[PDB]
Amino acid sequence: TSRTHTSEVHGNAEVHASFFDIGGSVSAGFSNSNSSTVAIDHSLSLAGE
Amino acid sequence: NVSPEARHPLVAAYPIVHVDMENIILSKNEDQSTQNTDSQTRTISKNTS
Repeated sequence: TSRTHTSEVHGNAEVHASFFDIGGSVSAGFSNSNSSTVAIDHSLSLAGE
Repeated sequence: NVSPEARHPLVAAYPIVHVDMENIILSKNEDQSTQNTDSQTRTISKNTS
């Protein structure tokens, strides 16, 4: 069993070029998570010597 | 064989014996062993998740 908690920061900046249109889209982002990681693993083997 | 010096009633006839060592062969009582061993294996497994 496991419980992932992935967080994050960000910082972005974009400008679009047009004829009479201009604008700067400067950004920053953050997104956490509350996960649940679980697994059931089976195995057989056969060691002949 | 009584030597002719001692063939007079006044001279005694008798042996003088002694032992002398000429070699000494000492031999260390000790045992060895050797060994040679092979081995082969096959492992066939399974794993789901």
